[PDB]
Amino acid sequence: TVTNWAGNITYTAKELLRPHSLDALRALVADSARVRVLGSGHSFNEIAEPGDGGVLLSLAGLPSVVDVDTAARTVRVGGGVRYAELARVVHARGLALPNMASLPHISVAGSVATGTHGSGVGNGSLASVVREVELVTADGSTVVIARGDERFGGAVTSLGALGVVTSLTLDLEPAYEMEQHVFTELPLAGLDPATFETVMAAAYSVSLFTDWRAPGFRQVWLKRRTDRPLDGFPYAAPAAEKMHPVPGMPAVNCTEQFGVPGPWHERLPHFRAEFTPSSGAELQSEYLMPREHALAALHAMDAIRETLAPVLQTCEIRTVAADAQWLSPAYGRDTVAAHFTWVEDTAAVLPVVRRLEEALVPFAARPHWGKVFTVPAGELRALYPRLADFGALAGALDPAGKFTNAFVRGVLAG
Ligand SMILES: *Cc1cc2c(cc1C)nc1c(=O)[nH]c(=O)nc-1n2C[C@H](O)[C@H](O)[C@H](O)COP(=O)(O)OP(=O)(O)OC[C@H]1O[C@@H](n2cnc3c(N)ncnc32)[C@H](O)[C@@H]1O
Ligand SMILES: OC[C@@H](O)[C@H](O)[C@@H](O)CO
Ligand SMILES: [Cl-]
Repeated sequence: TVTNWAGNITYTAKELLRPHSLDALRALVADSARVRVLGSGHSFNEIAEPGDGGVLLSLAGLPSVVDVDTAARTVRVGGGVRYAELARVVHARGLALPNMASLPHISVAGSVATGTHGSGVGNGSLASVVREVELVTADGSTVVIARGDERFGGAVTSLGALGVVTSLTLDLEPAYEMEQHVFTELPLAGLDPATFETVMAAAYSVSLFTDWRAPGFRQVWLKRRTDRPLDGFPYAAPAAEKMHPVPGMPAVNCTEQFGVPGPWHERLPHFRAEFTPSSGAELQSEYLMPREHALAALHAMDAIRETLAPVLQTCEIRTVAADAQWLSPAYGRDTVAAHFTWVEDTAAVLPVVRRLEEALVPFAARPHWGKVFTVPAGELRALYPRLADFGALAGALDPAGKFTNAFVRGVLAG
């Protein structure tokens, strides 16, 4: 029996395949009628489900390649490699990524497939650093698509619906140091658009957290580059203690605070690489909207906070720079993201998700493809200007829909 990380999704397991060579992988794909790839299982819905008849394919049995070209400042990484390993290797060569997700133990291919991002107003999504993807397509042939190709905008954030991504090449920068400064009790009252932008721009990456109980925000996390200036932060009080994003959880699990300098890859995530949970008692949703709607969205959430709070562990507010990828929730517009880590109870949570989606409809809110959402397919298709172009690319590379399951079919058709 195969489950996702949160344990709310159990897959229909005809067979799980774990090839040990590319030769074996190509033959298995060509010989199978329906395939979905399983990454690290950090999605919260049926996106990785093959359905009956279909095969679930993992890259865990392949050599986990991490090939840093220091001259070119690039790294070539296998489809199943996770960020924690990637980051350690690139750091040891004196290089770095521009951003990371909250927890590093997640597959690179699976991360970019759904629109994974961190925070920072000038920082693009995790997909934005990819310069090339290598795909094993439905007939077992390899197709390489790189920045500049007409098809590239559909090739990185692809919901795994084009084929098996066996390697990706990423752009790198020189290694840098960071400090993390946490603050408590930022009011929502009197926050204007200018002060909101000032707060979110106050360091390289900034997150707000709240429990939607007492008015305002519980915490502000500033992740600052030591090679950039830090101005006084008058808007909230400095934390007296080490904090966890989720009130009442162990702060030992989190990356170092109190402004202590350390390497990028030990400061961008919220959770220490030593923290290796094999499952989590949580559900997640996130909605990504035009940045200009930030204050209006925050006030809509505040007005229904009594509905949100009872089923909420924590809510995180972030920013993302406009993305070139057609299916990125951050496609074509500078973005504000509102993330919800819920309690595990699906029956209690879904009615609240529906209400939240009702409150965010005037703000063109796109849900994160890897998280829980109930936005109807027709509505969903309308939120993505280039969704049609992705549909044509899938039909071209996979005309029999080998890599389409119920989730992808519903999205495209559906
Ligand atoms: C669990 C979790 C999730 C998470 C997070 C922290 C935790 C503990 N922090 C996030 C953050 O800070 N920002 C963000 O935007 N998202 C964050 N998430 C979500 C997570 O990154 C995503 O849901 C991500 O897609 C999970 O990837 P993973 O690889 O674990 O998931 P999967 O269900 O098995 O696969 C997801 C999709 O990708 C396709 N896939 C995977 N590998 C391939 C390859 N090699 N080739 C083609 N497609 C691939 C799957 O088929 C599926 O569609
Ligand atoms: O996108 C997921 C979020 O970043 C969570 O990890 C919160 O930080 C805490 O639940
Ligand atoms: Cl307030």
